[PDB]
Amino acid sequence: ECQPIFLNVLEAIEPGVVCAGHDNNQPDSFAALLSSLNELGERQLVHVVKWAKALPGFRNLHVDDQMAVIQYSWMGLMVFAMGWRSFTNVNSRMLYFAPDLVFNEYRMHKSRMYSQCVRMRHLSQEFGWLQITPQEFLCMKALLLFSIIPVDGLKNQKFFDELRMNYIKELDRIIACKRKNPTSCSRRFYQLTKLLDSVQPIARELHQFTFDLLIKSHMVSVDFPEMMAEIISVQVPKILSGKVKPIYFHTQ
Amino acid sequence: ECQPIFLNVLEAIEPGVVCAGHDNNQPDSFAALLSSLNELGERQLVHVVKWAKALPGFRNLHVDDQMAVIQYSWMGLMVFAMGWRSFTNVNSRMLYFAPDLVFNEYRMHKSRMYSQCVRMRHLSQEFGWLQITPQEFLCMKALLLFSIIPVDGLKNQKFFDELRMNYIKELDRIIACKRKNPTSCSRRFYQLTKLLDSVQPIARELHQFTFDLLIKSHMVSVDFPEMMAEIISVQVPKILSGKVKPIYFHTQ
Amino acid sequence: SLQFLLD
Amino acid sequence: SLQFLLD
Ligand SMILES: C[C@]12CCC(=O)C[C@@H]1CC[C@@H]1[C@@H]2CC[C@]2(C)[C@@H](O)CC[C@@H]12
Ligand SMILES: C[C@]12CCC(=O)C[C@@H]1CC[C@@H]1[C@@H]2CC[C@]2(C)[C@@H](O)CC[C@@H]12
Ligand SMILES: [Cl-]
Ligand SMILES: [Cl-]
Ligand SMILES: [Zn+2]
Ligand SMILES: [Zn+2]
Repeated sequence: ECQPIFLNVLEAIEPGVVCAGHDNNQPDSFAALLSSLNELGERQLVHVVKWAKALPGFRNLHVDDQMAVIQYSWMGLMVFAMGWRSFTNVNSRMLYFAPDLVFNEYRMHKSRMYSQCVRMRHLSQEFGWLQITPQEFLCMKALLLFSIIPVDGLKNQKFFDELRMNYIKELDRIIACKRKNPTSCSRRFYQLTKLLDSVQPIARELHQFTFDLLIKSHMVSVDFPEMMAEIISVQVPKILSGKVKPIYFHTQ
Repeated sequence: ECQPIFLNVLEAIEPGVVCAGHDNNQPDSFAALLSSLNELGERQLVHVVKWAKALPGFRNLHVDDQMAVIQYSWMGLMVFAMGWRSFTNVNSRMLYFAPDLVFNEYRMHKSRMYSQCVRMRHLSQEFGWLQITPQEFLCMKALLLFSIIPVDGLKNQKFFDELRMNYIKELDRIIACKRKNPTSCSRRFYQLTKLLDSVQPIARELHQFTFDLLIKSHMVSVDFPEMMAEIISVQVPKILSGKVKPIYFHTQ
Repeated sequence: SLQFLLD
Repeated sequence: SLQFLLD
């Protein structure tokens, strides 16, 4: 009864590896590194939509809420995923955005988002420090889909609530599996959700940053693909004004 | 006292990601897929030498034994590593040799080593089935360095024996950590070493195959880089004649 | 378009 | 050469 019920689906629908298409022969300029990150984002977003569609229960939400939750959570989802890829592939020494777009310190400085990169590297190192297992990683990630909503609620709020709880309960089955002592599960859950909450202020600093960059992007030779431009121009101001907020597991 | 003693070093010296340099615009021919795998091998071998040098205790072996153990174990080491990369990056759906050289079923058929690929895919799926943690993976891998030697022994046999045991004992600290029940450690160790032993017959089928291919490689347009050619022409016949054999954890 | 992909 | 890399 703490054998997982969505875990096999989570493994079968995990997206594969997406390349940025970055030409590594080129200078580490701000224009070149950001153009590739935005391109990598647009490509990842196609994967996130197809994954979210296949996620158990997601297609029960109102079609509009499907759209709102993908639009508000994509940043945290892709940040958390990259952290994990950074940890598995290079042991957190660098931000492994894609195999053809790996950020060392020099790229972190040239991207003009050095302190945000440092924060991502730290999140990446937690996977090592907390010994996050690959099963815990896939259930934690699905939780991040359900972790940011309008202050006023969605069309079918009570349904979103119910799905969120089912993902909290699945992460709990994955915890309780290889643990025998009654109290140990809630202690592991607490360390895991502290980790999920520290994704939220990173995703907020990256929202501010990409919004600020999109409205000046012509001035600095940074290319935003159309889907990304659209979601950021309309949706991100809602997150910046506090119309849309994260659901924290703990007071902050 | 079951806090790991080489684990932090194992994390710090883990090699990063190595590309094959395969031109994916080209046909899945036997000549093109094998030329890239041999190229990927030569590149990986530079990483394996630098890793093995940095591994605690390895540089205490006679310099000649250093050479013999790298020369006999490289196949199992790179097979096991790929399995893990296949599991973390694509969930075992494909053999993730390098980011620019990923084998789907069609490449497995065109490489003329379809049954050996199936066996690697299976080993990859065990990382999922046995829920191998990333810490267990790095200590299991170091064990594979110490798992094939001449029947007659090496120059400093008793020293190799002592280092092997220290790596068995480190994998045991990583097991015993998050386990409270006395009997559970040896049961996990047993499942882990069964897994390490199933690397040995795969590495032997790939030794036969690459030896058979190297001596006809001019006939079939397959390029072997010089270091690889050298190790395979001289060393692999010693493994095929039974002068050099695996150390099995269990009777076979 | 997001909306076309969701479809 | 293996040997040169080991050195
Ligand atoms: C989500 C992405 C792209 C995918 C990824 O691995 C994480 C990464 C985190 C920073 C994002 C980037 C997409 C493009 C953004 C939003 C840039 O405009 C600024 C910061 C970037
Ligand atoms: C070790 C390599 C190359 C590195 C790797 O990820 C595993 C893989 C397993 C099969 C090997 C290949 C190197 C070249 C070989 C030896 C070919 O000649 C035939 C099978 C290949
Ligand atoms: Cl416990
Ligand atoms: Cl236990
Ligand atoms: Zn419990
Ligand atoms: Zn024990």
